Amino acid sequence: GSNNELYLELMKLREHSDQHVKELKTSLKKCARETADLKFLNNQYAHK
Amino acid sequence: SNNELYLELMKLREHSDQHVKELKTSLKKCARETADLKFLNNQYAHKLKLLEKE
Repeated sequence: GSNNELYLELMKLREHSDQHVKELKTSLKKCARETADLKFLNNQYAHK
Repeated sequence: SNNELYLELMKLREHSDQHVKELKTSLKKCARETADLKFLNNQYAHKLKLLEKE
């Protein structure tokens, strides 16, 4: 399956890059949530 | 044909890599904002507990 091997390799490279996007997206969501929690406390602190 | 499928997978990979570089930029920017807020909150928390005394 020489044609199959080429398909699997291209699929491998395709998914690896997609998983990297998925990883970075999750990390960005997490950081954005941490920013939200800190800014929430920041607003209650400043309003004193 | 499979060649169209192959070219599709290649195009998907290149778009994802371009998307990766953009995400690394945003993540790096967010990390600084989080660090600034965390540093600012520690000052506010101290200043607030400083006023509670007296």
